[PDB]
Amino acid sequence: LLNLVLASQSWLKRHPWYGFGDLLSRIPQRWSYFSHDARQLFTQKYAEIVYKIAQGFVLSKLSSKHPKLEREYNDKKEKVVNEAFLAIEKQAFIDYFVSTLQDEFVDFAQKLFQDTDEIRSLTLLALSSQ
Amino acid sequence: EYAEIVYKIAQGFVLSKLSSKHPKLEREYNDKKEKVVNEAFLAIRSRTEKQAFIDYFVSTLYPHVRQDEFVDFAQKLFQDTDEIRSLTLLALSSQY
Amino acid sequence: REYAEIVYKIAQGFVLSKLSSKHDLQWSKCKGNPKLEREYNDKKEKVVNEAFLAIRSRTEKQAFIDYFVSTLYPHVRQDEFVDFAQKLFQDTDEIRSLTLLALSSQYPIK
Amino acid sequence: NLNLFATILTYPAPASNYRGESEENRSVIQKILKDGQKYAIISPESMRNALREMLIELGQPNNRTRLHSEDQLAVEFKEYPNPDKFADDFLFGYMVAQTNDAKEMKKLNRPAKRDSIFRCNMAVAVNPYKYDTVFYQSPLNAGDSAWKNSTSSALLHREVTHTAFQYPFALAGKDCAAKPEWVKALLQAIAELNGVAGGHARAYYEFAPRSVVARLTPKLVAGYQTYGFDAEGNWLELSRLTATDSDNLDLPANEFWLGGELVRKMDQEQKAQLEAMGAHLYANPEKLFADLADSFLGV
Amino acid sequence: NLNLFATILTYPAPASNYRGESEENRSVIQKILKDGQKYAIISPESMRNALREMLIELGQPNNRTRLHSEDQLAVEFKEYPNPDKFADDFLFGYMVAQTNDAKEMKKLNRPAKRDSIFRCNMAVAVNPYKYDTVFYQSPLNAGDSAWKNSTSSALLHREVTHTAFQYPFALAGKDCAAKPEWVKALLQAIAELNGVAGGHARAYYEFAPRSVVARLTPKLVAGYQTYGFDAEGNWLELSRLTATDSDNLDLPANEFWLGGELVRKMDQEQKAQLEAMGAHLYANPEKLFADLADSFLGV
Amino acid sequence: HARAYYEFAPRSVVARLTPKLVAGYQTYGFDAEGNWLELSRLTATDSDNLDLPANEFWLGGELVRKMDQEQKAQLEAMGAHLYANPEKLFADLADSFLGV
DNA sequence: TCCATGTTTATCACC
DNA sequence: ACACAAAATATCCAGATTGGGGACACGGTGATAAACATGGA
DNA sequence: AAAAAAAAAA
Repeated sequence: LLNLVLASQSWLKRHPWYGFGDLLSRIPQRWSYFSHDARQLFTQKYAEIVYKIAQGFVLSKLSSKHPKLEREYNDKKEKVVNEAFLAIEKQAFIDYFVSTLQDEFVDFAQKLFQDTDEIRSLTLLALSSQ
Repeated sequence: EYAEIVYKIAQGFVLSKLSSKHPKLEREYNDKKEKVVNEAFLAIRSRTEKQAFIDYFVSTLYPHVRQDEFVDFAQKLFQDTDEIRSLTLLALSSQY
Repeated sequence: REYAEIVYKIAQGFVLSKLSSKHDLQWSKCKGNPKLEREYNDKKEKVVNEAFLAIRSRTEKQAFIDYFVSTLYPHVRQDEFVDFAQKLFQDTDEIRSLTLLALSSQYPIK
Repeated sequence: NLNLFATILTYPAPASNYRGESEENRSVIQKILKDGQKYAIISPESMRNALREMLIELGQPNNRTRLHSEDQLAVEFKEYPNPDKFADDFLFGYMVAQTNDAKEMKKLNRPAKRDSIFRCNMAVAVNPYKYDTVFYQSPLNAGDSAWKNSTSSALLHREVTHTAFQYPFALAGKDCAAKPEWVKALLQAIAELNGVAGGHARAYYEFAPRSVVARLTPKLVAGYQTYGFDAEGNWLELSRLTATDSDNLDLPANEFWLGGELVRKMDQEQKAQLEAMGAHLYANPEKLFADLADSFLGV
Repeated sequence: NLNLFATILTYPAPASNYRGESEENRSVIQKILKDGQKYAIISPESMRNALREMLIELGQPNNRTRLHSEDQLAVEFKEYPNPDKFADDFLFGYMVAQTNDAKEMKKLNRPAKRDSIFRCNMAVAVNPYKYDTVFYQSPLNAGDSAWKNSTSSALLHREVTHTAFQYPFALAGKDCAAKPEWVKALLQAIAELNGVAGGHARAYYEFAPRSVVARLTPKLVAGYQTYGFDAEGNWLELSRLTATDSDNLDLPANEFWLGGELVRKMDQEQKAQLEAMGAHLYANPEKLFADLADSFLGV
Repeated sequence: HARAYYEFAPRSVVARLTPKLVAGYQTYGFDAEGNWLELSRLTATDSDNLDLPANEFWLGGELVRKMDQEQKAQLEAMGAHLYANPEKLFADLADSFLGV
């Protein structure tokens, strides 16, 4: 809201409200998936494809093997979301997920080789699975 | 440029490998290769962390056909190594 | 640099030398007929089989004696052998990794 | 008071310590690397467990007697950690991270504090390569048995390395009532140090020390390069002559204690030459530790 | 009248300053961003505390100590038994309130604020690190005895790295009140710096000096790259110290002192500095510090 | 504060101008300690070796003591481009300034 | 030119 | 010491299998101070 | 459930 209020006409498109917001809420307000996707756009500075990839991996895992999961879901992601914050192996879990799975497939190479994308981008959406 | 070239060439090796290998049959040929990547990935796993030495060892044992005027392709990858393993096994996913 | 391109050139020269040893270099004999093309191609895959023999040996060809066999085999046939000879001694270890890539060029096949 | 600290290395042999648990199809050993070379895989607390284990065979009281009954690994304890009632696992009455109160600080004035007087660090190998496997398999019974393990037969490979690796340690402590006997027992027990990194029925390994060196026992901490001797060769002779040289003219020195492996093979004339203060030379580490404990303890 | 300052480093070893406040499953140490890489940091407060502890050790009158018998961090001797008549290094501590011993005016005529004679700076590493390296494990509970009752069964891991690091420090010369026996003890204690870390039962890092450059002319600091990288052993200002006295005179080489490893690597240029006046090439840092203390306070 | 102290050590202190008002190089526009004066004004001085007065505007950067010492020594200008210690530089600059 | 005074209220909206 | 000749055809692995079970921290605290401006007799 | 080719000089 403060961001919108010569180069400030459409600056809200980027809306980089990740710097000051995340540092304060580290210790006190840490006490989930409500804010999981919030940092996704900041990491890049493409989304639905990763969601399907993660869903297929878990479905395949349970197929081969063939009420409190929400609390376990919140804790599991927090263990790796916090470590993803500090990063400001990452090619290992996606390696299995892709193996579980073509113009958009060509675009993966150009959207993954960037160091910034390697450091913090690809390791967010897949966490929603397990 | 580099990413597109390496994606095409990795697809080329995957296609050559599947051609070299050889209705529910289509599923089980698809099913068998689901684990061939798993056993291959462990084999490539046992290589130097830097993988600059290994990727050369990996592809020479890997059957090939052609990769578009070998001179140009090989000479580019010396300057920027330690990046080929980022997609060396993602290509076979699209083969199915 | 000049090193890599000369390595590729000598690899191509070795391929052509193997083709000449196998049969005549006149490829117009090979082309122009489906049967002639097929037999030339079959000779190409038997050369490819020899290439697989060389490659599978190359993995166990690093240190000393297999190194002698590899230096016996290359059939470099180069114009000015002084530079090519002297340039390969200094890089004792990495030449294996580059020459296996060069021997991957022994795959014209069909 | 006097403060001593020493360094050891072990004999070369194949070894394995599976610790990563990276996946099911493989086990990794690597812990830390230097200068682009993966070297070291020693956890500096497993040796503490080994010392706790071998204080029992020598006849000392214990509290943390590990048991394996429940599914999750667990340990038991005696009535309460008491540094004075008995050995207290070598004066290791530790902290209680709970607000249950009823602590002995209310009754016995125990401050929920320790008597550590023992320091160490993780071990470091001397060989980088770790990329070999054995490729064994686990079979499936499927033989009309009363229990099945996994209902599958699998192929999996381990990871091995052939390296001899060193170990530094320091004590820099002091004795109290009934303490000297316990510290003498600890010095006796540090010589053996078997069964490190848990049990191993397939990869036998021992921590028998060779070429042990102890430094600067009388005065305060002045040592340097605790990880000095490596590369399967002696290093503390040149360090001895280059810093705190045996000559008393320009570079003053202090009394040292040397192991047996270094003097087992080394110049015969050099032993006579290295006699300015007399120094201290021995052929077997056990006698050296006995004499060093006798001298340091003052009795 | 004669200001001084130096920079010191230490031997390589695994890191020790484990802050470990990140979360339950990790132990993250402090980091700094240098040229796009991450480097380890040790705050000056740790060194101040270590110097205070060593001033305690050497039987020097004191006005502050800890108790380690409270729920949270606390210090008692700092303010309880002291009228702030004479601090450790003449710090003459302060605190602001409505009144403080009748504003410490009538009873003891001293300024409300403090002095802060000593100066120090941050300690920074020399080479970066590569993410998590080491693993860990925790026991289940007290088991049979019901005193711990953590009910955790946890399994975590921490972070370690291998690096040697250096830091500078300074000291004014015009402060010469009650100097002859107070400050020289501190300068002597600068040579030890053993227990300055955030944990020693498993790390055991020692700040033993390896090389020192501790002199310039009687003026303010020239700032000749006070954070000299030392190139993991070398020194980048050999060219900026050769011209001891010539036409250019672009460097005062008559006021300098050199540490151990910078002289151990013998060279012809070492003899060139030796014949050059004021070099004073030494081998043992502790006797160098003693000589500096003798020639700076008495002389 | 005393701890973690920072000090301003002068280094590559370089600027001069004709008996006019401030202009020319904006006194800013420098990189991250890599090579700062060069892309700022050294190219302009080379292109204006006869337009901007290099006789009175002497060289810049103590780093010239380390790389490209000679080339900057002759092919730049014949002015007093001495750079050994900033102390003597300030001393003789003050002497020249007080001279006239 | 130069003599003086004042405050008083707790807490809330998401998957 | 002269001349001549220095190999040729078939073939370069086939199956079955790629781990299972338990656990991913416990408590205590999250600044403290100094730095006035206008009116009525 | 999808394929790609010929060559040298003191």
